[PDB]
Amino acid sequence: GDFLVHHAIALGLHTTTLILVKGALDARGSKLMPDKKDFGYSFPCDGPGRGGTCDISAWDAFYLAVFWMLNTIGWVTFYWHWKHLGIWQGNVNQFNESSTYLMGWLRDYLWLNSSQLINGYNPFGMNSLSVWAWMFLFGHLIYATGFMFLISWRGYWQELIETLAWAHERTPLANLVRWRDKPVALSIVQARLVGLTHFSVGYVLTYAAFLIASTSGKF
Amino acid sequence: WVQDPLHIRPIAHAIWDPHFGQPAVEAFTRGGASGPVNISTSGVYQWWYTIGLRTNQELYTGSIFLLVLAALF
Amino acid sequence: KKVKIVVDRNPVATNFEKWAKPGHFSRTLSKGPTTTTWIWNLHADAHDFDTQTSDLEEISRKVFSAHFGQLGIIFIWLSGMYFHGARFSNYEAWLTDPTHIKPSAQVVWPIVGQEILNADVGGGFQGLQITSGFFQLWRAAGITSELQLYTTAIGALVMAAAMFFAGWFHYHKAAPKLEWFQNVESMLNHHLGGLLGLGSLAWAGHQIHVSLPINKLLDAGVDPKEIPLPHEFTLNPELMAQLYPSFSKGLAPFFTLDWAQYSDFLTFQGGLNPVTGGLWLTDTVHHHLAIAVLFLIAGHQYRTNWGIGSSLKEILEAHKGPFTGEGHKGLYEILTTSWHAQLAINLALFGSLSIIVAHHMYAMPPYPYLATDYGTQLSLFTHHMWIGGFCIVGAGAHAAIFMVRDYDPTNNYNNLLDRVLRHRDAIISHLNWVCIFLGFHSFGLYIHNDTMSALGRPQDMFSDTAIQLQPVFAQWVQNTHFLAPGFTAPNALASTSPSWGGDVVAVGGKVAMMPISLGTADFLVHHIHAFTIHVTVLILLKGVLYARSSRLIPDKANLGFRFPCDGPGRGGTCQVSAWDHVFLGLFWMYNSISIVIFHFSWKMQSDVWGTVSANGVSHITGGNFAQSANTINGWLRDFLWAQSSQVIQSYGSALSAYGLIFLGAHFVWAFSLMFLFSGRGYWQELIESIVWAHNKLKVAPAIQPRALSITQGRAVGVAHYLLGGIATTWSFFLARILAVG
Amino acid sequence: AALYTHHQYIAGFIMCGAFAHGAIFFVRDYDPAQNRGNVLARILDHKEALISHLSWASLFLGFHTLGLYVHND
Amino acid sequence: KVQVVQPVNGDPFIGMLETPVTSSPAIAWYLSNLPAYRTGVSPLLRGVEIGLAHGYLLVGPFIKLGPLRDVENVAEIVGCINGAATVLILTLCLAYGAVTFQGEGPQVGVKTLSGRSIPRDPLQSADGWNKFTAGFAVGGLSGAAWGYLCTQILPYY
Amino acid sequence: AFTPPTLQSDTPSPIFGGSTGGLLSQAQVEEFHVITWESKKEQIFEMPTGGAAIMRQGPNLLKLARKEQCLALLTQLRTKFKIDGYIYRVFPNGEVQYLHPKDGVYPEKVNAGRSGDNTNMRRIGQNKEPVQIKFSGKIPAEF
Ligand code: CLA
Ligand code: CLA
Ligand code: CLA
Ligand code: CLA
Ligand code: CLA
Ligand code: CLA
Ligand SMILES: CCCCCCCCCCCCCCCC(=O)OC[C@H](COP(=O)(O)OC[C@@H](O)CO)OC(=O)CCCCCCCCCCCCCCC
Ligand SMILES: CC1=C(/C=C/C(C)=C/C=CC(/C)=C/C=C/C=C(C)/C=C/C=C(C)/C=C/C2=C(C)CCCC2(C)C)C(C)(C)CCC1
Ligand code: SF4
Repeated sequence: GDFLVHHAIALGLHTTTLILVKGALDARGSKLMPDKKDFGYSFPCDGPGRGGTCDISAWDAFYLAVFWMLNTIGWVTFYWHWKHLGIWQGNVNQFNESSTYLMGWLRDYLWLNSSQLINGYNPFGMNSLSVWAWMFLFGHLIYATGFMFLISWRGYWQELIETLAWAHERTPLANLVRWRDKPVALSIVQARLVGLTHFSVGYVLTYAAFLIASTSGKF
Repeated sequence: WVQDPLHIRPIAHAIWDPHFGQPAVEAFTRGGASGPVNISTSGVYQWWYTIGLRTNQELYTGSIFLLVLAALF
Repeated sequence: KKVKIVVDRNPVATNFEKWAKPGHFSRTLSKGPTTTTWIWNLHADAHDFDTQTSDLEEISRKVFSAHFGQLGIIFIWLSGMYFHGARFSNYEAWLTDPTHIKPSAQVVWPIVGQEILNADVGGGFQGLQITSGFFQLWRAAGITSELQLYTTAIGALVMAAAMFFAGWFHYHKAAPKLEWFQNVESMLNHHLGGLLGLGSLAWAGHQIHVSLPINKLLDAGVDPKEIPLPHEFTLNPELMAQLYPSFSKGLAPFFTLDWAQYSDFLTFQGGLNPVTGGLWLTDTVHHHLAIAVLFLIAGHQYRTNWGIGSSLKEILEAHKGPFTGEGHKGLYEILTTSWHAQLAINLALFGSLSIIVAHHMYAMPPYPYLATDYGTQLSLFTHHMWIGGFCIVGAGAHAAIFMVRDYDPTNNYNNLLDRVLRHRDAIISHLNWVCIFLGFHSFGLYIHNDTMSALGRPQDMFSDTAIQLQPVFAQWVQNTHFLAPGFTAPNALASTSPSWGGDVVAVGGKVAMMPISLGTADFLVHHIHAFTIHVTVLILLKGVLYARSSRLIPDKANLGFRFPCDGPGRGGTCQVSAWDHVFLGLFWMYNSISIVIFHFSWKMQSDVWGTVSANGVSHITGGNFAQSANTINGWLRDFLWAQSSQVIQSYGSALSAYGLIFLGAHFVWAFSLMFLFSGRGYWQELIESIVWAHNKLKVAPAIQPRALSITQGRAVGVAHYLLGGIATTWSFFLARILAVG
Repeated sequence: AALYTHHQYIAGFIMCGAFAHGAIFFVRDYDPAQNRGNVLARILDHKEALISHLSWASLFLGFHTLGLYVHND
Repeated sequence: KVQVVQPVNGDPFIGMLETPVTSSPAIAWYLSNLPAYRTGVSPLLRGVEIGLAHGYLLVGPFIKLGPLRDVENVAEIVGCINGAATVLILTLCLAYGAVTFQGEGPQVGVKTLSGRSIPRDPLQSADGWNKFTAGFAVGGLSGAAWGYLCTQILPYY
Repeated sequence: AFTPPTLQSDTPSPIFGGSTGGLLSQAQVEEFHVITWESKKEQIFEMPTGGAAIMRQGPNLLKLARKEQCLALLTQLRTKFKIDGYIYRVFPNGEVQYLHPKDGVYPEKVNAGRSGDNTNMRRIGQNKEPVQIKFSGKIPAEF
């Protein structure tokens, strides 16, 4: 089990390093964009020409590498927590036998150690673990919210905001109130940053709540 | 916690939340505190206990010293 | 003028010359596969007949032949189903014990330990438990024997061959002309009476002479091998009279207008059969006969080759009011010359019909021993819900396609379409506001309940114990339906479904149907459904209304229907086309249907499905929905976490496959994220480095590898996301229902 | 557990920042004439080999780790 | 033959349309008689009326739904809550006035639907908004205070 | 010998029933554009703001918000009805500025007498390095 998980860790590290190194080495320019250095470190793209240039700047490479870093750290922490969970309870056989397949990881670690956490508050009452259950759902919500900025792109929101602006400029009583800044949709790079921030915050909060609630409700 | 480092849960800080209900206030009282508190999880208790700190006066003195150091910086 | 059969002889030669030339249908795919993008373009435009030719006649001919091919494929699938039910099933054994033997129609070969999937369903048979409901359908039809299933399979193969021959004949030998396809009046007259009406009448006849006697004997209790054959009942009024005395009078009462005599087999009872748990077959016969007469009468309204009849154009142009200017003028020309508009209307109504079918089927089980089969019920409901949602999204997509290609301003002036396009801002703004209001007042309630429960204040929640949100309107309608028999339906002996109220209908110790009480949780989930449906409608409608132009891009129609963007200018125009609106609508539809199926599953497992022990009803989950569905934590713990133990503990058993797919789907879904959060530039540069590595060893391919286009990347991401999510829910639902049902 | 997880997540974020700033350096402070022929210019001269081998190692590790896990499942 | 939907003031190239919801005689009269659309009335008085109405209608929600709704002293707590809400929306009005009105510019004229030239609303000025904000505070606080009195009085309630 | 043609305020507008995608409040405090063309017959055309209008027989005037809308309408007229139009920019103060057919000759056609603005005499890769222009609010393309 340690062999397989260590190779998974090697995978995460190699892929994260590949993304970061590729972005750093191709930051000055590539075949698709020979003069990338003239556009700076961060820029939305280079237009839909030449087949498409979405996520071509070095900033975008770092952006894509943050996901892989979170995944690698998640694998590392999952391994450490499960091994120590079995060691603290004097049952190394659980990890020695269930870590060789993914179903053991999902059933004997995630589903098994989440009973007390999700029971912090229920239709019967609440205990000191309710804060961790609320933080668990909070992290899930932030992560899913980030999925919006990650999947939806700037175009749909610009038209929607234009429609909203028309509605405000034509609604009586509310016409007396005006906006000092023209409302516009988030920038492409700004949207990627907001989505990444939400993803990372939800990831960290969810794992922190689960980790503390699982190792605290038992010991 | 110094007297019983294995049978007492460290306290991080107090909790003053007007939204708390009676069951929440009673459920967050643990390490012999007067009211709802948060159980420490950063390990500052073990570190401070290992470096020689033993009373609350020493911790307060260290906090004041760090405050003066921050102002100096 | 004058509806007639106009056809062109031998228009296309039959040979394999074009089979060896991929991309022959497209003009842009003639320069050969210089890059890998050509391969994807070859499949992305194979069925886009509008681009392959500018002639409507050729497009119509292609559509007709494609329909024939699809019919042949469906017939092959049906033949396979019947053949498997006749050779690799336990249908004969299941007939003798339909309450304990679990239906199975698939057997796996022993190769790598997979023989464990052959579960001990019953009746000395081993195989995979099926949830398609074919056994119940066959029993309702009176199949009884396996030879009949084999005969049906052979007939289906013959029908498939006939369908394929019809497509080839209509595309290469006798191809109909454009004027033949534009006969909407004749087509509607034939599809209303000659298709629906005639089909309903034929099914009613079969039910009268085959389903009624065989099923009556089965219900009364008779060995399936002892019941007389269908022809012995269809051609012998004496035996059929022994089962139904009204038949001793023959057809005389029908022609003498004394239909009351036929009240024994043409009843209007209601409810469900207490023996089988399904609808009364006599009631279904009466229903089919009535709808057949109605459809046959309706198939005589449109004018054809005679003076009598109505004109669709005349009726449409005559419906104009003071608020719509010109009215429906121009709609006939749009629906008689654009295939995309017809496809949009048909897809929308078709998906809505599928959803209605799912509702009516779980509410009123139409087949014997179907309600007590929880696995089949849940599977059928979820499957039809997904089909309906997909069809609706497709309807929106094709509406946008028509607005982009077939729209013509010179033909739509001051009509309904023009007036709608002239105030799209108001429609979109109001829909956006209603979506925000629904989201707040629907999800914020759950969040408020979660916060109160976590704060130790259950008395401040929106539950049946604290602030109640009773659905008074739904409860009133339900009670009205319960009190309908003998009052607002004197000739009805019982309500349409036991869900409206009344006693509990249980078959074989299991609850087949029972009243479904609605409370605060039902109110919350219904508003959640309304909110999700509204958001999906907002996305699709916005794409259809702004597919041509917009304030940001005034010439969006020139860019086409499917384009990635319009550059990074104006702050960003990513996903501004109608195709992208459909791409987002797919995600929202998945979310809506997922919540709908989750609500149905939890509600039926907590307030309907269960066992009767002479002391009450023991539901599967004990009724925890009424006390936990008001919070998100309850859905995560009491539904997702509690019911997932069946799929995560299936390893080493027959349901192990469900445990494997459950994980596999989770992978595919996550895989989709790679294509949803990435861009084309990164992959193109990475491919550049890999190409350098290949060139260093003289192994670079001439078909220059290229990263998937922006649109293709989005399509792959959405396809994988929905496949993974739907498959995960499928595995979870099937494993849970097959382990506790 | 909390300390280990906290420090590992901090390390991951800091590593990502290190590579991000390295890219920023290449796009804003690197001078090819001042580093003509040294280790930087040479490592940039064969960046394709580096990226190709990183991709091969990642593909190998992923293929085999996932294959072994799926086989066991 | 009648067309109830016409372009705004006959101009078909302005982002607005005249419908029986916007150009209805009764609707237009009621909307025009509101304190917000009184170009000739002092902004302070209009603000007082608006604040009175808003403050009075803002007590109810906390009275019947506040955390202490099941206690006899709910009316007082809610009166204070409405006062706090009025003070908050008061600082909101002040911030909006300080940001919106901070400069001058030769703006375009304003005319009626018939074409009669009218001066710009005095409320859309640095001093006009300040007077309106002050009236909203007095009216808003008075409305909340009256909300508590109505609870004590009103024989039906 | 070309002079910018003056904008006539007596030009009638095309027959349109009205829409919600027209001018907003930006045209009252910022600017708007006007496109005037000449049609040989009364015919239905598609407006950039949604809907369908009818251009009269003779001079037609249409006021839009952005210049892109006017250019899109002009492109539609040129590629569908073979009609040439003129675009002007109008400010709230009352100033009209000629636009698109700047010198009477379309930009796609060389006129010999224009300004060769923004035309570097080097290649795309011959620009100065970003490190050589550091601490200067300029990009390598402006050197
Ligand atoms: C052996 C009989 C035969 C032959 C030799 C041809 C030959 C030809 N046909 Mg034709 N056709 C036939 C039968 C035949 N057809 C039948 C039975 C139908 C009714 C469905 C049609 C309907 C039809 C249409 C509408 C059109 C043609 C066209 C053509 C010409 C070029 C297209 C082509 O064949 O590309 C090669 C096609 C294939 C190699 C196979 C197509 C893909 C199949 C049908 C998919 C089947 C689904 C299958 C179950 C897989 C799906 C699930 C899977 C993922 C597991 C070509 C000369 C086209 C034409 O005239 O060009 C302008 C034209 O548009 N045919
Ligand atoms: C009573 C007359 C009649 C009947 C029964 C049908 C039946 C059908 N038509 Mg059709 N049609 C008719 C008249 C009729 N049509 C006329 C007069 C016109 C010209 C205006 C059209 C033009 C038309 C078009 C353009 C299309 C259809 C299509 C269809 C099929 C829809 C698939 C479906 O959902 O049904 C259920 C499927 C079945 C019940 C499968 C069983 C099929 C059996 C054999 C019914 C065959 C009926 C047929 C008309 C018999 C005469 C053919 C004969 C010369 C051999 C369906 C089988 C669509 C299609 O899919 O193409 C094939 C389609 O594209 N029809
Ligand atoms: C009667 C139903 C129907 C019909 C006849 C059409 C017909 C058409 N559609 Mg359409 N559509 C439909 C329903 C339908 N659609 C629905 C329900 C949706 C919502 C999802 C859409 C959404 C849609 C979009 C967004 C687009 C079309 C487009 C088109 C046109 C080109 C299709 C093509 O050749 O692309 C190629 C077809 C394929 C590549 C087949 C691929 C099948 C998918 C990707 C795989 C799914 C996996 C499958 C479920 C099995 C999984 C197992 C797997 C592991 C092996 C064509 C005229 C395109 C167009 O340009 O219109 C002009 C367009 O972009 N459709
Ligand atoms: C869980 C993640 C998530 C969330 C919360 C949302 C939320 C929303 N989406 Mg979205 N979406 C998501 C995922 C998510 N989406 C993903 C992954 C995709 C990719 C397919 C999309 C694609 C998408 C599209 C295409 C659209 C939306 C739209 C919307 C908005 C609908 C309006 C509404 O619901 O009213 C109310 C808002 C909510 C219920 C969200 C929760 C807010 C809570 C309940 C209020 C809490 C108050 C706060 C705590 C108090 C302040 C505290 C202080 C510290 C700040 C809404 C804000 C639509 C829109 O623009 O609106 C019309 C729209 O068209 N989404
Ligand atoms: C000693 C550490 C250090 C230092 C001094 C810098 C310094 C710098 N960085 Mg850098 N960076 C670092 C570490 C560091 N970084 C690390 C660890 C990462 C990996 C995450 C990055 C990744 C990074 C990127 C991608 C970029 C920089 C950039 C920059 C430059 C401009 C920064 C800026 O614009 O400020 C602005 C500061 C912000 C916008 C704050 C960000 C908001 C955070 C992320 C949201 C946090 C929300 C919070 C957690 C929510 C709580 C949850 C609760 C509500 C429930 C600057 C010289 C930029 C640059 O060089 O320009 C070309 C650039 O693009 N950095
Ligand atoms: C579970 C989700 C998931 C998965 C499986 C992957 C997988 C992969 N990523 Mg990715 N990534 C993801 C999420 C995911 N990512 C997300 C959310 C992001 C943020 C947007 C990224 C961002 C990202 C970047 C920036 C990069 C990668 C790269 C890679 C590849 C690394 C090479 C490797 O590991 O070899 C192993 C290969 C696999 C594990 C794929 C599985 C192989 C399949 C299962 C075998 C096929 C068998 C069967 C025939 C299936 C076909 C059936 C079908 C025909 C019906 C790899 C294929 C890097 C890369 O391209 O490497 C060169 C790269 O640069 N990823
Ligand atoms: C809960 C009900 C479910 C439906 C959702 C309702 C919300 C939608 C609101 C959007 C309105 C947009 C106005 C369009 C404005 C518009 O279309 O123009 C006015 C429209 C045009 O009619 P014409 O005079 O032009 O008629 C000529 C036609 O042949 C050509 O269109 O006439 C109408 O009033 C339509 C009715 C709209 C109102 C629909 C509500 C119907 C009530 C149904 C109540 C059901 C439950 C109670 C039953 C007891
Ligand atoms: C002592 C000892 C030993 C030895 C060891 C060794 C000798 C090793 C090592 C080590 C190492 C060796 C480590 C490392 C690490 C590294 C890293 C982690 C990296 C990095 C880098 C980066 C991040 C970069 C950045 C950049 C870029 C990219 C651009 C330009 C430049 C710069 C720099 C800015 C052993 C254990 C055996 C045993 C015990 C004892
Ligand atoms: S889709 Fe967005 S990121 Fe991609 S090329 Fe177009 S504008 Fe740039």
